[PDB]
Amino acid sequence: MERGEIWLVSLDPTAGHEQQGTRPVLIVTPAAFNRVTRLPVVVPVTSFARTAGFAVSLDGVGIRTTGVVRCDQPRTIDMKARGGKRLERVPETIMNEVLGRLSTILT
Amino acid sequence: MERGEIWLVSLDPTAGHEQQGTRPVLIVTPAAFNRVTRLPVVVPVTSRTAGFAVSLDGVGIRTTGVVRCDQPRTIDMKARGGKRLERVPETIMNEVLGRLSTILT
Repeated sequence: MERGEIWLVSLDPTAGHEQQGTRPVLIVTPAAFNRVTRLPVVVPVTSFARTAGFAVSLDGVGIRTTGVVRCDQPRTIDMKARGGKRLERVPETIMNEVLGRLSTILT
Repeated sequence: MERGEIWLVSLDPTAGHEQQGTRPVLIVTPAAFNRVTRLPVVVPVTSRTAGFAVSLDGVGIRTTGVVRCDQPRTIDMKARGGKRLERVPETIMNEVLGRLSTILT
């Protein structure tokens, strides 16, 4: 599993304001990391918006998944245990914008 | 809720190899972010620094073990009933950010 892939996966159960539901998530970590840990770091996709703050729009880039990437909510998940399913990849431009947002808070 | 604080909190329920239990976690995101979102990003503490694991030892921290810088998670600290324990020295926080940052390389 590569950085930049969108996977459909259940994030439940959750507490409080935590992002809920089965939804697309974007893989942040690279293949080697994902292979060794079996615990990729992902950010969730939620619902035609413009990029603003931690929310990066997926509109107009040629992919099937719609909405925005919530770069403020990274989570380490056991994709295999949760039964995630690979959907597609995002263009490197989107991935780099996401990495840029995460860089402001995880470094 | 500041970057560098260790809080004791229930992480459950989680799946598979994800960390579980009620354990110490280290807050990675800054106070303003934590206030606005109510959803700090934390890395868990589990029982020498090696790879993504940063040792808490030798620097006056009461919490023992290693910080798993490879396992960030966004949690609602308040909803889970987290309790603030202590704050790590900046040297430790800088080592943690150093390792954590590499997930973005």
